Amino acid sequence: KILHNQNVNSWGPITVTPTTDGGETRFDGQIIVQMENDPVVAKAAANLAGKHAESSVVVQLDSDGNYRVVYGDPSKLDGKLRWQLVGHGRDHSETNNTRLSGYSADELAVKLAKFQQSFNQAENINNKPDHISIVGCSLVSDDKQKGFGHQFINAMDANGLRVDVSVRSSELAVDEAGRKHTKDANGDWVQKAENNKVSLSW
Ligand SMILES: *[C@@H](C(=O)N(CC(C)C)NC(=O)[C@H](CC(C)C)NC(=O)[C@H](CC(C)C)NC(=O)OCc1ccccc1)[C@H](O)C(=O)OCC
Ligand SMILES: O=P(O)(O)O[C@H]1[C@H](OP(=O)(O)O)[C@@H](OP(=O)(O)O)[C@H](OP(=O)(O)O)[C@@H](OP(=O)(O)O)[C@H]1OP(=O)(O)O
Ligand code: NA
Repeated sequence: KILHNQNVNSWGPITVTPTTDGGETRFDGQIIVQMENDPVVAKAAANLAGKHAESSVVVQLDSDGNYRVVYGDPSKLDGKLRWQLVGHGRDHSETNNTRLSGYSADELAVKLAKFQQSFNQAENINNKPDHISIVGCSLVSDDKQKGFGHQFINAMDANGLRVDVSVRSSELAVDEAGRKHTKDANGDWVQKAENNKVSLSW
């Protein structure tokens, strides 16, 4: 897995195939934030957007805090917003992975804050995300008590963004319908494994 998070102008574009089985979503709008230029991450970002295409915006964000919209209409973003951050979790520790798309929890927070400022300045949309869903492999401890997710929710706060964060402690996988799958003890992929996920709130 070659890490590529620099220069968003050089990233591959994406193609979304909307689905009909999407269903309801407690979010009026969402932004799928593609954190690295990796073929898998790109498709998972596209698939997630496809689950609620009409209200999903896909953005590509690099290490300079620069971005570009690669799908959807950011003018329509309004009401309760979600951000699904898509990338590879890497660098294992006693509290599981320590970096998403090559960024530590604190660095990710900074890029996201830089992003928020730019986005609001460009699209004139000062709506902060209501929830953040981290779509990368095991970025919180098994016990859900420590890890990347916990450093992140705190760094985000320190950076002007108070938000709830959902994160998984295990392996993660997005299917063609935009649905998440986690890996359990036996090593088989499953869905709705609540033991493999935690939701951090204020
Ligand atoms: C795991 C990681 O960070 N990560 C990124 C996702 C965006 C969450 N995982 C994947 O890359 C995963 C394979 C890894 C080896 C775990 N692949 C997918 O999620 C992939 C995305 C497609 C849209 C391209 N889907 C996939 O193969 O589907 C599996 C599936 C299909 C159908 C039903 C159920 C499951 C990180 O790299 C890590 O820590 O693991 C390395 C060993
Ligand atoms: O309505 P569902 O089919 O069960 O979809 C849910 C729902 O996502 P949608 O907004 O697309 O419905 C959850 O969103 P929340 O309202 O709970 O925030 C999401 O949880 P995250 O936001 O934490 O991702 C969860 O994903 P997960 O599998 O991680 O629980 C996902 O279920 P699917 O994975 O089946 O889409
Ligand atoms: Na739903």
